[PDB]
Amino acid sequence: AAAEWISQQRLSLYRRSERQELSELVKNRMKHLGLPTTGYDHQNTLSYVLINPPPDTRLEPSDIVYLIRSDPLA
Amino acid sequence: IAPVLELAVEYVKGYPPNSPYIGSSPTLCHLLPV
Amino acid sequence: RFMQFRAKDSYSLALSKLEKRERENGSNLAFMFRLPFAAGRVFSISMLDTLLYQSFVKDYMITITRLLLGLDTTPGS
Repeated sequence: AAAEWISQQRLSLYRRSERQELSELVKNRMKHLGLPTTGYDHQNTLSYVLINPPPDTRLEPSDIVYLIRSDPLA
Repeated sequence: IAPVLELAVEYVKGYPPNSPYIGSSPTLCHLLPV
Repeated sequence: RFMQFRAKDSYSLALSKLEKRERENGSNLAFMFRLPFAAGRVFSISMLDTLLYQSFVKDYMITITRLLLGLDTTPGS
C-alpha cells in the first residue's frame, strides 16, 4: 500500500510553490550546517524620503525623522 | 492479437533529499537506504 | 560528420554527396543522413535553439520535450 503514500507526496511536491522551494533549500542547508531551522521564519511595504517637508505635513506611524543633533560635548 | 477495447543491498523508492537547485522537478527515484 | 570517421570508406564518403544535395534543395536537416547522428552517437545543442524558435509557433513544444525527457513530472503523465 506504499504506492498510496507515494502518490500523496507526489501530488504534494507538484502542488508546492516556489516559496516553499526556496524555504526548504535554506532549511536543508541550515540542518547540514547545524543551525536550528526555527528562527528562519514578506516585505509588503513602500518607503520614500521626504526632504524638508512643509510644517503642515501629517505625521504617520512608523515614520522616521532625520535629525541633526547638536554636539553633546560642546 | 486481442482487439483494443473502447472502454478500459535493496533500494528504497523516494525523492532525492537535497535538491541542488530551485526548479528541479522532484522525480521518485531508486534511493540508497542510507 | 567527423564523429566516427572512416576515411577509406566509400559509403560514408558517398553520404557527403547526399548531404550536399539536401543542402542544395534548402533542407535544414542536411546532417540527418550522417551515420553517427542517425544512430544517436552525436547531437548538438543548436537543436535546443530550434526548440526555442519553434515555440513561437508551438507554445506546447518545450513542455512536450521535457515531458519526454522527464525534465518536468506531471502526475498522470
